[PDB]
Amino acid sequence: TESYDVVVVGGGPVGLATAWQVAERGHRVLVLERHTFFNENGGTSGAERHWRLQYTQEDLFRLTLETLPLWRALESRCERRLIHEIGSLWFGDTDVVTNEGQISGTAAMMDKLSVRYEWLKATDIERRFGFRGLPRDYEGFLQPDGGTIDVRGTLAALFTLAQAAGATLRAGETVTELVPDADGVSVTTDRGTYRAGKVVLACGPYTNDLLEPLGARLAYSVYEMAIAAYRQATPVTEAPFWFAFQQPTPQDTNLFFGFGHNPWAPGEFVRCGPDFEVDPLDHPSAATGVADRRQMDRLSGWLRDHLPTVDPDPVRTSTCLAVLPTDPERQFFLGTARDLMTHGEKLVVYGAGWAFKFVPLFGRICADLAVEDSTAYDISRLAPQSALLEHHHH
Ligand SMILES: *Cc1cc2c(cc1C)nc1c(=O)[nH]c(=O)nc-1n2C[C@H](O)[C@H](O)[C@H](O)COP(=O)(O)OP(=O)(O)OC[C@H]1O[C@@H](n2cnc3c(N)ncnc32)[C@H](O)[C@@H]1O
Ligand SMILES: O=C(O)c1ccccn1
Repeated sequence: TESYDVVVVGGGPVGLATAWQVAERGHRVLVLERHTFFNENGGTSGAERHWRLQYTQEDLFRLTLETLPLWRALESRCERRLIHEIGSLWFGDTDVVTNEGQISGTAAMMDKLSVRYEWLKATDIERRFGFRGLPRDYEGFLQPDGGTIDVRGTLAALFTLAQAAGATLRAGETVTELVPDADGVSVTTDRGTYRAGKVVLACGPYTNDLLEPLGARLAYSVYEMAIAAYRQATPVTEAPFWFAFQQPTPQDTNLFFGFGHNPWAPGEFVRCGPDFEVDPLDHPSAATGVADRRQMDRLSGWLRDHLPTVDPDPVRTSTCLAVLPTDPERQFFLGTARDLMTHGEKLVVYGAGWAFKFVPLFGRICADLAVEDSTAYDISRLAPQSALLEHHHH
């Protein structure tokens, strides 16, 4: 049984960022990853992730401002620009309400927070970005500060920095049991056992598998989402991230999005996807890894009709797992398990969120809680929510 100050369960971006921060602070940290580092079987896949500035949720705007300096520090340390301002384009029917929100409502929130944007008409959208055949009443905005994030560059940086700082990184090892006590946590994996001062759970959609035996269950839902990669057919002029807000059809939500071009890449491929209603998985093992045929056909057909800048026959289709609070009013689960079980403060939990954009911040917060039990950042609205009735003594 090896002993560490902190054991991180999960070697995705949040786990690696936490380990880098813990090790740089001079504590002994071990990261246990069930598959391989850089795997694309959890919530981290593809080459890119979006970082918009526009939100109707005040807390997301605040987190965005607090994370930016942390991205800059990371970029400096690894000698790589990781965030690229390519723009965030939201267009279509400006009043339809979707899981992404509503154009008009969001534009009012930008007006209020003093976030700049340009309002565009269908003809401007087709001219500037290459879309074709849009209904002439479609409108929307371009928030120029919207960015795209180099996912592979970020993972490489975090892995290398964590390793250089002394973190012990082990792959192909699955954590199967956690038992906190007053003096630390006992960790069992399919390869051995460990003793930790505290454990950070950054295991994507698997958090409940380790909390269940301890009498806790968090209120999050897991979704397998389809994504398709397409070859760029015509050279880009402006290729921002885009989301098409439309009225639903009787069979689907009729929503589609594209991540935009990847500046660090040769400009050969881009990725897009449908944003259709998807029922939650009962457990992550239910994921198949095969993108839903009908959704891929709908997306490819829409791109054939409306965005001829890309060859609409996908080069590759795949899936990614989203892990989100079941309550749409909540954005993230980041905190300890202090209110969920005895000695719960010894388990630091990153349990749900649409969060690649906050990876440097979340890693710092998890490191703070792992070695101090407190962070200077406000995480009051991110408290992990129990899926069970409260019957325990507090
Ligand atoms: C799927 C998805 C997510 C997404 C997105 C689009 C799609 C299709 N677009 C985003 C965007 O534009 N902007 C953004 O900020 N986020 C966006 N997301 C979400 C983002 O990708 C996720 O928030 C992020 O990937 C989460 O990272 P995290 O590090 O939390 O999790 P992970 O990569 O799933 O890694 C967890 C690791 O844990 C390992 N694991 C699991 N169980 C165990 C056990 N028992 N023992 C050891 N290791 C374990 C996994 O193997 C994994 O590597
Ligand atoms: O606004 C976002 O963050 C978003 C939406 C759909 C797909 C990817 N990113």
